[PDB]
Amino acid sequence: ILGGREAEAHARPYMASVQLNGAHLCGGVLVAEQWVLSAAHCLEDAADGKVQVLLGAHSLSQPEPSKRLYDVLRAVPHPDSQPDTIDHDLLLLQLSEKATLGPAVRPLPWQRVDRDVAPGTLCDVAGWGIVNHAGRRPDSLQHVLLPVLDRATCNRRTHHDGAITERLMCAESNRRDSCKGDSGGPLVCGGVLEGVVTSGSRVCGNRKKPGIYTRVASYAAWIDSVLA
Ligand SMILES: O=C(NCc1ccccc1)Nc1ccccc1C(=O)O
Repeated sequence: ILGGREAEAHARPYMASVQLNGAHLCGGVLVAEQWVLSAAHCLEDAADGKVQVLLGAHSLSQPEPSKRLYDVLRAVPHPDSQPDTIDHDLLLLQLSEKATLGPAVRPLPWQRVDRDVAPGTLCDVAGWGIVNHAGRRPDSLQHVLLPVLDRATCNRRTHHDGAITERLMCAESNRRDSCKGDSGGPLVCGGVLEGVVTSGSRVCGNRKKPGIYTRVASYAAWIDSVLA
């Protein structure tokens, strides 16, 4: 997260770190007792690798009573996802067992009504992704508030130009933005999950290249089907 601030410890009980061979890779969001939602491209790079999900965490490295590492029973990438498209970029991880719920570990309700978040709405994005332009990695969860940027605008030419479908939403990236390593994590507006940070490569913190977030309401049948 660029241009943000350290998050209040455990104030986002839904926040997950998706890890590969013991290291943070991508964010993710606890959406049911046994299921974490993240981005598919994060795990394109993976089959030779143990995937785990850290819940209840603020620090990546220090112990905390609430902090618990869960093995993964199943990774389920969206069926229409492909390398080199930003579209359908979601992944569901089934935890090995139901997460132990408490004040620090709780699922986030997510948007099921397929209507865009109004332009200018301030939404919150959190992650353990890079915090500057050098590539520095924080130990502790960071977060930033970003205004949603209308789709009509996001499709303009010196922007993202053509790609942004009805299943994607955009937010401003003017010095405050999500970046590499924040992919898969939550964009939350009025306390509901609205988007998941996309995992394509892109520059961070440049006003001319807005953040892209996959709209979870667009995918509500698929998410229901997987959990069922
Ligand atoms: O390499 C990644 N994380 C490494 C990291 C850890 C901590 C901070 C910063 C970076 N993640 C990805 C892997 C494949 C495709 C997309 C992404 C992605 O994050 O968009």
